[PDB]
Amino acid sequence: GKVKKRLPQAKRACAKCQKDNKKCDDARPCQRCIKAKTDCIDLPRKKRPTGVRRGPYK
DNA sequence: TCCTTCGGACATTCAAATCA
DNA sequence: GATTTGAATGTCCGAAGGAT
Ligand SMILES: [Zn+2]
Ligand SMILES: [Zn+2]
Repeated sequence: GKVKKRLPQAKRACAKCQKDNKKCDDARPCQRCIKAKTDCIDLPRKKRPTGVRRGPYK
């Protein structure tokens, strides 16, 4: 029954953290961009459209 | 040793589907 | 209308190999 627990996620990951698959944080610039001395950039998330059927549930 | 890369486990998003 | 479902979507651990 290995379902490991994680610490709270960053609310949103900046572009560099998304690309690196590394942990972001909630301040801007994030810690990883502070360390790299690079610009910390937020990108838009995909928004689910309405009208897409799923089929019956259980 | 530090840094970069990344497969896939852990977690979130939210309209559809279902309930009441 | 209110609550539940669950695939799409998002986050980032931990391992491997490269860089310094
Ligand atoms: Zn970040
Ligand atoms: Zn950043």
